[PDB]
Amino acid sequence: GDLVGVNKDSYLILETLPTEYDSRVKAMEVDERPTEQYSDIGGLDKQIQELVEAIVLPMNHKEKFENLGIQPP
Amino acid sequence: QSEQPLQVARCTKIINADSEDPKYIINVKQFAKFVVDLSDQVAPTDIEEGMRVGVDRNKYQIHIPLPPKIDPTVTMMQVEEKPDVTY
Repeated sequence: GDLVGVNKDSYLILETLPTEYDSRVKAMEVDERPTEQYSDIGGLDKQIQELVEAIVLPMNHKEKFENLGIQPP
Repeated sequence: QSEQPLQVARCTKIINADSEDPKYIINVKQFAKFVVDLSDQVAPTDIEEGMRVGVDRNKYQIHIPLPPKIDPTVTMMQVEEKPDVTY
């Protein structure tokens, strides 16, 4: 399972190719990127913390989790 | 006869392009993927992914670009006419 250039006549592999990945899947990316800050919201701060606290932190802080011996949610 | 010396081009579905140069990478349809060159007449931009493009049949190189499918069920219901029912 590895994309390869193959000269049509020869079936001699020319190039290696990147890799498979669905055109239906790629549409799952995010170029425009929303612009909703948090203050946009209101009243959701309980979980907004949680929201943050389950991704941002574990992402921008993986050395803190183990320094308390844990694992991130 | 003018457009007989013209051309056909099998449509293609682009998997994606690559850089430091172009070579666009593509799966046609009933056949398969060919990483193949693109028409000289189309910049390296006006050819975003997921874009049914037309492919110099034999040469197998991007000949021209195009637009997207919508099936023959969504277009079959675009009203064309208009129902006479004023306020």
